[PDB]
Order: sequence, then C-alpha cells, then structure tokens
Amino acid sequence: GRENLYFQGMPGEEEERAFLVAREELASALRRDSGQAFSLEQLRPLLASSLPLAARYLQLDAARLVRCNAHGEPRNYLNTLSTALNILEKYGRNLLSPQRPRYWRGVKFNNPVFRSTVDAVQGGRDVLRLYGYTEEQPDGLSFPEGQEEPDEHQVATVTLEVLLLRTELSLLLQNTHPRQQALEQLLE
Amino acid sequence: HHHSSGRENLYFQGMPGEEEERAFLVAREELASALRRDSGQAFSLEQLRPLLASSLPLAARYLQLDAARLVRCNAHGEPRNYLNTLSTALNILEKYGRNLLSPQRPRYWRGVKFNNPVFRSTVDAVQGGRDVLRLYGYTEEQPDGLSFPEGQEEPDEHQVATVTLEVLLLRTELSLLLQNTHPRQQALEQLLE
Amino acid sequence: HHHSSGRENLYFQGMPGEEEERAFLVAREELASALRRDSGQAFSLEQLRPLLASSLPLAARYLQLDAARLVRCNAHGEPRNYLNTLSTALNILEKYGRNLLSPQRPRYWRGVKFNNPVFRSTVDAVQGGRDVLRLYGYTEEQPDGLSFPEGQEEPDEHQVATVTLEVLLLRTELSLLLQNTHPRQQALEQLLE
Amino acid sequence: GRENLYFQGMPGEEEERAFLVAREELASALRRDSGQAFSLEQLRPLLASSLPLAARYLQLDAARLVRCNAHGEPRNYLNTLSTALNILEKYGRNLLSPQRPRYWRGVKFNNPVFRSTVDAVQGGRDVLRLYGYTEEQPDGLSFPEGQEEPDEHQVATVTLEVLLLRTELSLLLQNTHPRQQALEQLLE
Amino acid sequence: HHHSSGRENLYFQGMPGEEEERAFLVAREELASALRRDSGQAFSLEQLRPLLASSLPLAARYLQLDAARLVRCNAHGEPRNYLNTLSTALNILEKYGRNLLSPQRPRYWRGVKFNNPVFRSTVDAVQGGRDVLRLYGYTEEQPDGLSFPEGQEEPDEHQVATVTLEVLLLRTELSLLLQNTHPRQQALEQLLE
Amino acid sequence: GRENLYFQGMPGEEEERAFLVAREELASALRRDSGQAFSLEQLRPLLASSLPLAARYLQLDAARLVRCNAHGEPRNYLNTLSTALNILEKYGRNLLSPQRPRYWRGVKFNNPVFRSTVDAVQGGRDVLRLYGYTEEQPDGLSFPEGQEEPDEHQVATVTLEVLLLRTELSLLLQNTHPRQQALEQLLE
Amino acid sequence: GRENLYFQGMPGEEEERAFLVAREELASALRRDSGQAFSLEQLRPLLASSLPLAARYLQLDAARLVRCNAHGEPRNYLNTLSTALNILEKYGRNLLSPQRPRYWRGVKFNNPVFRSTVDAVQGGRDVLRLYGYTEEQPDGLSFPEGQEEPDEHQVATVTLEVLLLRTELSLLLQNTHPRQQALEQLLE
Amino acid sequence: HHHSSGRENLYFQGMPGEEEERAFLVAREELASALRRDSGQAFSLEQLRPLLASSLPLAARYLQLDAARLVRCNAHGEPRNYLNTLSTALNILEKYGRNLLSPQRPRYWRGVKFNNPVFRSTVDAVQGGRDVLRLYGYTEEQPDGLSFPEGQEEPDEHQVATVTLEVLLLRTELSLLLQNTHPRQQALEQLLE
Repeated sequence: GRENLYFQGMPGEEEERAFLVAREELASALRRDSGQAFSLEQLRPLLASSLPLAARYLQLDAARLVRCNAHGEPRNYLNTLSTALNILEKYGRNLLSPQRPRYWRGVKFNNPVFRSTVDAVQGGRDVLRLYGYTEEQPDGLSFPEGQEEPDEHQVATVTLEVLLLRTELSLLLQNTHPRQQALEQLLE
Repeated sequence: HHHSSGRENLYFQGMPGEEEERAFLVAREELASALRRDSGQAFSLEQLRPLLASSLPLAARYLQLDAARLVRCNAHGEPRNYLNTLSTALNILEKYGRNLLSPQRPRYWRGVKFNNPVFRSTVDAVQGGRDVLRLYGYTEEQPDGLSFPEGQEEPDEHQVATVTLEVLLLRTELSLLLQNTHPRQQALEQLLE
Repeated sequence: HHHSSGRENLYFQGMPGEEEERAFLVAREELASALRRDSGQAFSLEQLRPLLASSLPLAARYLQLDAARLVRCNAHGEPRNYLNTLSTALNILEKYGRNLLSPQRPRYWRGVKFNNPVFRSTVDAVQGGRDVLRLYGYTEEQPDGLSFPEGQEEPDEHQVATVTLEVLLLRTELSLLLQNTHPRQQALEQLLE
Repeated sequence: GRENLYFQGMPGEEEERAFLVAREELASALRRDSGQAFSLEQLRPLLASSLPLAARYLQLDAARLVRCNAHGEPRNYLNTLSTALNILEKYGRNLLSPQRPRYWRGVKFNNPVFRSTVDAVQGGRDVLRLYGYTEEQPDGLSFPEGQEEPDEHQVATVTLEVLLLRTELSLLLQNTHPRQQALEQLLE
Repeated sequence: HHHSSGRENLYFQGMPGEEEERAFLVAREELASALRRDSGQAFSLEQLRPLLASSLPLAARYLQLDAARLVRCNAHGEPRNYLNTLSTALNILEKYGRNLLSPQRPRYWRGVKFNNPVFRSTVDAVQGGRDVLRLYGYTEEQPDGLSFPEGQEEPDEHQVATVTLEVLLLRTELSLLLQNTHPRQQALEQLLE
Repeated sequence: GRENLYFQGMPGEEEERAFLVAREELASALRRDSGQAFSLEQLRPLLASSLPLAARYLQLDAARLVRCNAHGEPRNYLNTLSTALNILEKYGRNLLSPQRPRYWRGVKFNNPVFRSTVDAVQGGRDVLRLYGYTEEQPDGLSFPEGQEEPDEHQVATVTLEVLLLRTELSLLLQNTHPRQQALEQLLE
Repeated sequence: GRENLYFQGMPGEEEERAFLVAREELASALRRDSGQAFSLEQLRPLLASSLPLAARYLQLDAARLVRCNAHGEPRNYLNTLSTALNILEKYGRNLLSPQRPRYWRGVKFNNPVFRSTVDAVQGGRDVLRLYGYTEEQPDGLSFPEGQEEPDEHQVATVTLEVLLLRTELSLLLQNTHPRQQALEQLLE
Repeated sequence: HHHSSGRENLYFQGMPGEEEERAFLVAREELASALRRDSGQAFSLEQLRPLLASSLPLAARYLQLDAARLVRCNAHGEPRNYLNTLSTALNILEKYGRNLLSPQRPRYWRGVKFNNPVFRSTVDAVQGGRDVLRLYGYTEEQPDGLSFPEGQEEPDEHQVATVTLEVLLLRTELSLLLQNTHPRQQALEQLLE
C-alpha cells in the first residue's frame, strides 16, 4: 500500500521485505482506526511467510507463550491461550483509541476479566509490559507517572503481533493453517 | 471472533462480594465517557434503568451529587409537584454540564449570574442548586454570581461528565417516580432518608 | 423537556408481578429493533449484561432458540473446550442471521449447503446447529442442504432479528462463563438442566 | 419557509394565513424527522397568535383537556396534564419514524407508562384515537386491521397540536406565556 | 490507475466541429445530475463559469428556458435595477424547481396559487415567470393558479433538473453582470437580442 | 438558547437583554458554522426591536452606509448597497472558516469582485477594517503582520451586523419590514 | 467472506472453489459500491490461480482480446489494450451506480472517448454487448427498449473480468505477474 | 439570496488584460485548497478540463512543475508508449504528494530510498522524477535517497498541494492525449517546445 512507497529495497531478501512492509502497513492501519477488523487476506503476507518465528515476532515472546502453556491436548491449551490473546488485543487497541479508557494508565491483577484470561497464561503479564505497563505495584501494573501518552508505534507493533499470534492459533484449531507444521515451529 | 468483556470494565479494580456495585460503577463510567465523546448524547431508558434498579445505597450510587439533600430539602407539598420543580432544575443543571463538555463552549461559560432569569426561576428555585454548579467548577463566589477560577483555562472534563451523569440519573429517577414506573417500590423513601 | 419512558416500552402490555421479566422482554425488543436498523450493529457488554443477569427461567429468556439443547447435548469433555466449540458455532450462526438482515443479502442467501466447509466444521459440529438455521427460515430440506421456500421472496425480519439476538445472547453467556465473569454463579447449571 | 411558496394568499386574513402556513411547515418537519426538537422561536407564530382556541386546535379538543383536568391549583393540574401530553407526543412521533416500534399498531390500557400518564387525564384516550388508534378492545386500543400504515398527515397534525398545547402549558408554569390570560382562554 | 474521461461524457454523441458546444452540454448534464442526486446542492463559481464563458449562441446554451424573453421583456429602467428584479424572480423560481427534486416534496407541491404573496411579489413581477413554472410541470391552468395534471403522480426529474439548472445559470449570469465580472464583455447585449 | 443561560439579568431592560442575548447566540452559531444560513424567524429579535439604530449596530456604522449611498430612488441605492453587503458578508464568514482562503490576510482594491461591489459604496472599505484588515497599502488592505489569526468574536459581531443590515434592506425592497418607518430611522 | 458461507463444498476441487467464491465476493462488492477500488491482495485468489484462461474468464473472451491486438512489442499492444479495458471498466461500473448516467441505455460509436479507446481494439464492442448493449444501430449500440434495468449480476461479472484482465496486463508491464509465463497463456 | 463570486476569487489581485489567466489561477487555488481539505479528493474531468483547455503559455500553467522537461526528455519512441511511461510516474508522484497531505502520514514519510522497488520502476524510470520529489520537500540528498531536512517538523501544505495539483493536471493532459480528447489540437507540441 502506502508504506511500500518508502521502505528501502532489500535485494536478495524479497520475502523479508514483504513481511516487514506488511507489518508496518497494518501497524499504521491500527493507529488510524484501533477498532478495525483485518481479513485473512490482509494478514496473508504475515501468515504465509516461511520466515522463522524469531523474525516474525520481534517484541512478543511467542515461543514462551505457547511452550509454557501447552497443557493437555492442543485443543485445550490453544483455547485457553487464544482467550488470553483476545483480551490482550483489547488492551492494545484501547490504548490507540482517540478517547482512551479513563483508567488506561493501570491494570489491576484482581480485575475480573484479567484474573481469569490474561493471568491464566504464563507470559500474559509480560505482554502488558510490552505495551508500556512497566511499573510494578502490589495491586497491578502501570505506565510510568511522567509518561503522558502511549508510544503508539510500540503499542501497534505489539497489538499486531498479539492478533497475529491469535490468528495463527485459530487456524490450527480449524486445521486450516498455511504452514503444514506451524505448531511444531512454535512448540520446538 | 471477540470476547464480551466491556471496555472500562477492563481497568476498574475487582470488588469481590460487591459485584453489583462494581457493575454499576463500570456502567456509570461508560455513560460518563459517552458524554465526553459527545456532549449532546441522549440516553435511552434501557441504558439508564440498570443503573437505577440496583439495590445499592444512595451513597453508593451518587458519588459527587448530594441527591438526598436535593430531594429532601425541596419536598414541599406533594411529590406530584415538587418532583416536577426539582426535575425542571435538574434539567437546566444538565444543560450547564453538557455545555461545559461542548466542542464550542458558550462564550460566557466561565460564570453564572444569580439574576439570570432562567437560573433564578429554575435552579435557584431549589436548595442545592448552587452546590451543583460548584461541582461543575463554578467555585469562586462573587456577589454577582459564581465563576470558574481566573487561572483555570478549561473545565475538568471527567468531573463535569460525572456530575452531569448523576444529575441526569436523578432526574430520570424523579421522572420514573412521576410515571409510577420506578423499578424500586421504595425509591422515593430512600431519597428522603 | 422529555420523560424517560423508553420506546418499545410504550407498546408492550403490562405484566403485574412480573416486572423484571417485562423489563427483560422490552430490552430484548430494543436490541432486536437495533439489528433491524443496522445488521452490523455491535453491542457492548453493558447493553447485554442486564439481559443476562436477570434471575428469569431459561424458558423465559430464550423464546425461539433452544439454548438448553445447544449447551446440554454438546457438553463433551470440559467446559473450557465445548464452550469454545459451541461459541464458534454460535458465532457463525449469528453471521447467517445478520446476513439475512443486510441491505444487500449475499447472492446465495436462499440456501445453505451441508458440504460447505465453514458450515461443516463449525455449525454442523454441534447438535442443534441445523435447527437454528431452520428458525431463520431455512425450513425446506433437500439432501444437498437447507433452503428457504421457493415462493417466499424475503426473510421474516422480526423472526430473524429475534433468533439472531438470542444466538448472540447465548454466545455472550458462554463467553462470560469462559472468563469466569458471568453475573450468575449458577449460569452453566441452569443451561444443563 | 417552503410551504409558504404554495399556500394561497388570504386577503384580509393575514394573521390566520401566517398561522396556517407555520402549522403546515412544522407538520412537514415532523414528517421529515420525527425525533426533531423545535425552538420557542420556531413555535412563535403558533404561540403568539390572537386567533381563538377553536381555530388554533383543529383536531385536539384542547378545551376539554384543560377544563376537565383542572384539579386543585393550576400548578397541580398543569404538571399532571403536561406529563400526559409529553407521553402522547411520543406516541405521535413514533408513528412517523422510518422504523416504527414493532407493536405500533396497538396501545394497551394496562401499559405501565400509559396507565399513570395518559390515562391519568380525561380526554387522554381520545388523543390516541386521533392518531388512528380507533378500534376498541377490552385490552386497549388499535389501528384497523386493514390499515397498512399511519396517515402521516393526520399524525403530524395531532402531534404538532399536542406539543403546542404542552408548550403553552409549560410557559404558564413559567409565568412566561405571550398571551396575558392564556389560561382563561383555555379554561373558559 | 484510471483515465480522465468524465462520466456523462461517455454517453453523449460526438459532435465534430462543435467541440466547445459538446463540452458545454456534457458539463450541463453533470450539474443537472448533481441536482438530482441532491436537491440542495450548491454550485461554486468555478463549476458554473466554464458554462457561462463559452462563446455559444444563446439558443445553444438555453435549451428549455427562454432567457432572451426573461431579460428583454423585463428590461425596465437601468440594468442595476431590473437585473435585481429579475434575479429575485429567478431565485424564487429555482426554489420551486429544487423543491420538486426534494426527497420530501412540500405537501402542496402540486399547485401554485397566483394570490400567493411570495409568487405575487417576485415571480409574477416579471413576464415569463409563469412560463417557467409551466416548464417544471405546472401546465394545467385554473383561474386560481397553475397545477400539475391530476393524473401525473410525480414530477419529471430530468426536465425539472434541466430547467432548474438553466434558471440557476441565468441568475448566475445576471449576478456576474451586477458585479461587472461576467467573462464575456457582450453578455447583456446577447440576452437583449 | 445556550448563551441565555449565562447572560446577566437586566431588570427594567427586558427588550435590550433579549436583543443582546440573541446577538450573542447568532454570533456563536456563525463561529460554529460560518457557512450557515439564518431564517427570518431566527433574526426576528434583532429585526423587530424598537431599540435605536445606534444601539442595534455597535460596530457597523449603519447610519453612514445608508445616508452616504442613497443615490436616486430607494430602489436604486438599496440594490447597490445590498450587493456590497452581500460581498462583505462573505469576507466575514470566510474568516471564520475551519480552512480559511489561502490569501485571507489581504484584500486588494483592484480585485474584480471588490472593485464593483464593496468599493461601489462609501464606507465599504471601513467594514473590512472592522474585520481586522487594518493596515494600509497602496495595493489594498491587510491584517497586521504579527497577528496570526482573526479575532473570531470581532469577526462574528461585524459579520452578524452586516447580514442584519442587508436583511433589513431586503425587507424594505419587499415592502415587508416590521418597523413601519425603518428607512427613516436609517436615513435621518 | 460472506458468500463463502453459502457456496457448496467442492471435494477434490479446492483451488476452483476458492476462485469461484472470490469472484462472487468481488462481484457483490461491486454491486454494493460500484465506485470501489480493489487491492492487489483482494484480487490475489483470482490472479494467482493456476486455473486455465478458459475457466478464469467465463464471459470475457480474453483470448481474442489479447491475441487479436498484439501489435508490435508487448509494451505497445499492452498499453493500448489496457487503455481500452480501463474505459470498458467504467461503462460497467456506471451501470451499477445508484444513479446511472442519464444516457446509460446507449453507447455511440462516434463518442470521442469510445472512438479512440474501446474502438481501438478488436473485441471492444463485444464487451459492451456482454454488459447488455445488445441492439445494433448504425449510430451505436443499445439496451433493448423493453429492458427497464441492467442485469446487475451480468454487469458485475463482466466488470470484474474486465478489471481482472487489465490488472493482469498491468503486472506484465511491471514485470511483476505471479504466473511466470502469463502472456504465453493469453497469447497461445 | 447570495451573489455568485467564488471564494479564493475574492483575495487574488485583479489582472486587467489577463482575465483568462486570472480565472485559471483562481480555479487552480480552489483545487489546491480542496486537496488540503481532503488528501484523497478525486477530481472529475469537468473540474480539470477548464484549466487544461485555456490557451495560456505552459510557463503560465505550470508554476512549480517543469512539465516541459518531463515530457520532452522522456519522449522516447512513440507517444502511445512514453505517455504511458510518464503517466505511470506521474501517478506515483501524485501519491507521494497526497500522502504528505494525509491526516496520518505514512510512518516513513520523511525519506524516499532510491532502491525502493516502486520508485525504481516508476518514478526513477523518467528524468525529472527526482526533481518533483524535491519540490515536495525531499531536498536533502543522501547516497541512500532523498529526505526532508532533519529540523523541519511538517511538510509545507501549500507547496505540496500546488505541486500535487500540477502533477495531477499534467497526467490528466497526458491521459487526454492518449484518448485523442485533449481540447487543444496542439497540446503535445506545446509540451515538447
């Protein structure tokens, strides 16, 4: 689309450029409209990529999220982990809203949605840290006092990766994922 | 493929053993936020009734507005009458609140004059009317009227939205009483003490 | 200077001794009407929770949809799993409903084919899935699939809105169960009988 | 406005033409947007008129509504009667909506809003009759079976007169009505 | 990656040796179509000037409206005056046209009464005023006024848009004359014969 | 409307308060939407006022505009003067636009619309001065270099008075003005 | 998207179903908004398909359009043929507009855009025939008198195929087409 | 009851003996302003043709863009071809301009890289392509590409709108040439010198 007019050519790395450009395109679309839904076809460059997990998820520790939460059958762990990711995706999008939630600056561990979704997976809390919720309280997790606003680029990057990971996990539950062994790439 | 988990609901602390209260407070913020998005936002009965029908104490429902005093001290004659007198005041007080949230505030938003004819006949017709203006930010009292502090450039959006919501809720309550359709059989008595 | 008295609330009969039920039914119509105004209308948790949190019997909450059967007969393994399996089906069933309310219906709206890959893996994955399609109007069964009667030019808007609302409510319920935030501690058990 | 370009001249009846034209203008504005609010200045030709009550309210039996419900002080009767009129105005506007209420065809006497507002005044039920709710049941009042739609001109006329009467009653409670003895014109 | 080739421009026949005329006629249809899309559409000077600045004969520019007669027969006194008198009439005649294109026509759109005070003082103040109404469809003459044929359910959209456009163009012309900014030095004379 | 909730009461000056409040209301409506049209009924408090010309036009020297340009019959002078006012009203409204004309800072005497409309009346140039075009060049008239923006309240006040004066002059041409001798009030 | 919920499964023909479903999806999107632009990623199922030309273009005689107009180098013929297709695409879209061009019923051979674009390629006229312009005049080509409206499904099918063919021809000029020898598939 | 007198037309100096030029310049500003209001604004043939059909010299029509050089220096082979090659470049150059007017600029708007694949194949395919980027503000040349000055926080809206308009006009011209519908019989030759 647009970002493609500005990203540097990458001779001999055409598949990686295509990835990097798409990522940036969708990051910008989230910043323009945080409530926006993306189609499978819009995500395709990011889903079909042969690139390794370490290079597709730059912020999000996807390896530790799946490996540390593969309890029982894939059908079990997968449902739990995508319920957490769904909630996490909302935390990210909400931070890019033109009118953020009044109490956007803090998440509380005792919060009823949080306690049973995000906090049901190891690595969940870390993801909020990636959004900017970097300060520890006994009560929960918060943005630094002096930070007046979210880093919208950081938020969009993480939000995109969260939604991407969830999408991947959904196509596996469907038995519909492009990469033939995408679970084995994530689990080992 | 999304979970049903609200929006403000994600940030408000848990309140174990107080789930109806928490649900009320979260619904309350969403309506306050909606007024901040659009100062002219109208709310339907179905959006307000779940807030009004909760069994909570009055002190739990009305955090800024002193609803007890507004009802009790103006309970002159029959409810058929003073509820209308009060509704009229509350109605005008809501406009004062919404106007402060408007993208283009009234030129003269900084002050309210006691000899203003609408104010005189509606809001100043009831005890507590001035206090509500105070809650919006009209805290500096001249003999001429009430005004915002000279130094303060803007109203406090959150505070104003809050007070405006509560003004609106209570007027809804009085209005349901007038229609004998308030969901709580004892709603008036609770307001009188 | 208006009274707070709803809209559909003005036409529904009184129900003395059944005020919570009546309030639920009125809130239910408004959401159904909203889907008819806009087939893509999203509803917030605060709009749906007051419908879900009522103590009413299941037969009082679900007038068209057979929610008991949908939950009970597909309760295979652990709720963590079959609630997701059911949610996935309900989600797709909601799209079928909304699509029938769309100002431009899918070209092929008149029929659903059993070998359709989305249908096969989602809706046909659960008992009761076909019955729901039947409720939308897909009442004529070929061996190929289900379809609307040849003679019938349009879907029944009210019926479709109704069923789509209920499909949506139940999926909200399952979703609140998955999040351990359903307002009723016994909500699952009620659905299982 | 617009209707003024079409209404016939009325030599020697300039004040009555002005009334008739305004009425029609506002009737049309209700038909275009049934949820629309009118300002005191928009209603002025209809409020300031010296014309007699019989000629300002053509459908609405305003005389019988005020005279039959003047219980106690004006402050009392006036509040009750304007609460009824407020509800009646909603019944009218709702019938001119682009998506009418599902059960628009019938009003039920046991309806909780109806029972304590409209049915609190003698003449209340008649007003619904003027909207088209002409068929009697023990249960309530209904549009004839064969009538597929409201008469939008009849509905707008009555809706306007209802709102006009209520507005008048409001300016008296305010002690703000243009005609010096508008209550005496209505009560005798 | 699209070619710049207009829209109505794709359907109008070629006119070799008459390219400026054809371009005028195509621009004319687009503005007529725009009035049909939105009866309140305002047009800027830049949209109208290219139509007015063409060297075409008057009979080539005004296909329905008899602009010659409107200017010539009402040329009483000085242009400073009668151009205003004419503009006032044309202005009202444009409202009559636009109103017939409105999604909700004036209740009384079917007839115009000669004793109507606006009509009397504006449109009936000039020769040709009635003829223009005739062009819109008010073809049946009573002694009371002019009206559409009883049988005819709707105005002719295309005809009305056409006439309304021309009424508008000419009033633009008179207005440019009043401002000494008409692009043609001889524009008045052309209208007088 | 809204401004009425804030303007001070004026015991014994009810007709002047009504004027002052309406003026302010319409000034604000111009600032919200500079392209907005006003109805005769919206202008009525400002047209029907018995208040003297000196108190109805506070910025605009209406006396000098009409008296100095009454050439020939009223029909003549009136048409010329309302053509000037129409153009002047555009200069005012344009300054309250959310995207002002690129060259809003300067008006040029040789400008073709200006030369034959505004500059056809004595007092025309002064009106632009009232909008903020206070600096003299041989070429035209300009806003001071250091002034980054129009005084939107000054602009709205003058714009309103311009439109009001033009409206008055239009109702006289119509023989339709509320005050029986409004021309004599303006001309002497 | 939506149409995918209704199209019949096609065991052993997954690549053809994917094509057929996408086609129908985009046909519907054209019918909803005839002025709408499609992205390369939206067209991908239709561009990347290994399916034969005869099965990708069902109405549009793509074979005869390219083979009969390969004059000179590909760079030449390709530019000419995509200029024709661009114009043809407008004729199709215009027929699906909510307010069709006034003279939509007829195309004239002497029309200046037509004469030098569409009529510059053999097969051009046939494409209009596919839109419904089936009746021959010496003057041009027209819809049958009795046909009150376009067949919006026929129009959308042809419009889509036109835009698809043009898109293909554009990616060849770019040297960017997915199929390695897409010109050889079209030319022989 | 308004006069037809434009908007930008009220501020531009008079130009006696140069009325067609002045009218062109005023129409030009309005389209530039329209791009500033909405960076995605599409313009119809009828809005652009009156600018293109004027007899003015090329130096009078193209104030920023060096249209002569763009056409002349890339006139390789036949117009059927190089006009397409040029149109493709101009098309991409217009996106670069509009993107700088967007309410949310591309994250990487500050720089254009010469090895960028779209740039390489389209804009860098023609002499003058880089100069146009320079006109938008990409004035600092690295070996990597072109970029805005580090210090400059925003593009120059007016300049960018101007250049983008001209890029658009010329591409319209080339497009009319390709369709043999340019209003001036000699339009190509004028561009070649």
